[PDB]
Amino acid sequence: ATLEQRPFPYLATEANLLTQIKESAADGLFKSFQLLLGKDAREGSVRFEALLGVYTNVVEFVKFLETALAAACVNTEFKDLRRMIDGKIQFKISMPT
Amino acid sequence: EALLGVYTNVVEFVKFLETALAAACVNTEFKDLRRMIDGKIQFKISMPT
Amino acid sequence: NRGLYTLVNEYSARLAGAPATSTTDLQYVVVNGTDVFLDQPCHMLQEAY
Repeated sequence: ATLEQRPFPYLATEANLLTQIKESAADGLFKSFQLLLGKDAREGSVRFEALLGVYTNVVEFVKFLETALAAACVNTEFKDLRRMIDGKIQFKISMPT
Repeated sequence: EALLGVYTNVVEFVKFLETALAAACVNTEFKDLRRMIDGKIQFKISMPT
Repeated sequence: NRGLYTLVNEYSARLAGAPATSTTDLQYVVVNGTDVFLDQPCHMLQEAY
């Protein structure tokens, strides 16, 4: 590999060699909750620190019935493929002269 | 995402009134040293016999 | 030598490799590399016309 030949080559230089420089204490989160040991901490007990991450949504694609590809295929939904082996269609053409 | 362990130091506070060095002292609240003649606070001594 | 996605994020901001001055008579070297607004593409494609 070495930075190339991979899915999503724009996120190459951002994800790979920038996070090696920065992530020395893992502090890109939003601190929300703390677990103070007891009613009164006195700054001596080990305080737990609860963090919050940042995740984006998966880029959604609406199913192809809104695409005009449905013209190319009549679509009968089918209930058991492990039960059908070899479906078939038979034509019978009478031919005048 | 995962957690952190906060460890802070605790140092015991110092107050000069609290330490018992103050028996070598008379600790008096005071306002103005700026109204004193130099080198001169007298006190009279009587040694009756 | 670096990959080109570094080279796009470097070309837009960094100064050149010892470029030439403007507004003065001879082509001087720039040493006050803080004011000249040149964007030379002779680097990246390595050319001479």
